[PDB]
Amino acid sequence: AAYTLPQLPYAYDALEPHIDARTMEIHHTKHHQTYVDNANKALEGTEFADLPVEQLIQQLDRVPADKKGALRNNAGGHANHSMFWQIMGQGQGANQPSGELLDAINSAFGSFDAFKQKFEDAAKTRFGSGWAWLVVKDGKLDVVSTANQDNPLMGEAIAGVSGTPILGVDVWEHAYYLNYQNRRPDYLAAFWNVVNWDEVSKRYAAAK
Amino acid sequence: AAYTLPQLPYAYDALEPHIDARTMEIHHTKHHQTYVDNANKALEGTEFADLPVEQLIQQLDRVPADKKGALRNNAGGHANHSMFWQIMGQGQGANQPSGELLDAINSAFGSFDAFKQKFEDAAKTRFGSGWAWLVVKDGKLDVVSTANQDNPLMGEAIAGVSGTPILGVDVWEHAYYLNYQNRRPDYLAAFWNVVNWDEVSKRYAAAKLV
Ligand SMILES: [Mn+2]
Ligand SMILES: [Mn+2]
Repeated sequence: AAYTLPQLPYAYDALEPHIDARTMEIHHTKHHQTYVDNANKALEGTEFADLPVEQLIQQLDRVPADKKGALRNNAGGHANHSMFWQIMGQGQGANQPSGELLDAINSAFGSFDAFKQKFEDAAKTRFGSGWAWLVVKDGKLDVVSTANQDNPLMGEAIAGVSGTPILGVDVWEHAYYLNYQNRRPDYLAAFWNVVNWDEVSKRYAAAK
Repeated sequence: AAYTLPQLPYAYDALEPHIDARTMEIHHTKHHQTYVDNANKALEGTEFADLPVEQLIQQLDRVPADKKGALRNNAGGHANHSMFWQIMGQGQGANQPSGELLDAINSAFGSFDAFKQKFEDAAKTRFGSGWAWLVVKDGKLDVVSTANQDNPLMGEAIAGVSGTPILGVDVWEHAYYLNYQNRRPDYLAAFWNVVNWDEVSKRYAAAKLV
């Protein structure tokens, strides 16, 4: 079918203690796997099966109406997670961006420290399941969030927000409950340790 | 302030193995506590602080607009969880209802087994955080679900569904991840073991009053 589960760029325990191996394993091999399987089933009937996922989710307006929900959720699931594994890494940096990106950040947010707050807040104040994102939007950076597996690539009409994600954090409870339980903020603070800013800079460039 | 955290009807470990003690504890003393605290902060400015929570959530259309979301989420949170603790119990029944309620269930769903499937599916197919409910609606029972801390008492306009809940299961991942991780269906199947059907009957009776 269209989609398969990407292999991770690192081992299930590469991100310890920030994220636990068990969680990485379940998250990847079950949660992501299902988004993939279920998207594949949706794409069954359709003209859309050979599209790149990140293209597919920009065309939910074009797909069969009675598939739209299923694809939004599961194609969304797949796109969101495929990104997430790639913007994390072992042994990064204290870790921060530099270059064109650090400059972008400074202009849009004031500083990296300021950006980190604005990001953590979008993430904290996201109620129920969702994601928080750093997007490029008209060449300028902004921070935003989405419900469930919604992505800014799906446009304002569908996701409530818009822009191109270059960084995202899963704040579905499955992403952090085993290690941090209710302590979402503890999870968010640990996150910064494992961001791969090389990859995020990589995408700043593209998205420009 | 308006609200406080209710005490549970049973010990944190009363529902083992179906739900683990640690989860009950965090679920009650953190998750619910926050819904209570946050609701109290919202109610601060307002004419609505002395309402019963289950009345308050039926008047979100009446409250200040800029408080509406905070209250839907947090008063919702508080109402949902206050109910949830009360419809579970230790050492129930194989556990099932009887009386006026078993009849009601038979007429609306065909049988208890059938009802359990309809309920398990509403719960399973609920995407992201939310709840599954057994509601009374025009005297007839139905099964429905809601996003996040939405409750059918908020009406169709806000919750997407309507009716009076007499049973609900939390399918926020916080409710089951420690014990079941991704296995929501395993969680749902265990739940039937700790339903208190006496309390659910009790509500059927009340909710029948128009
Ligand atoms: Mn996830
Ligand atoms: Mn809960």
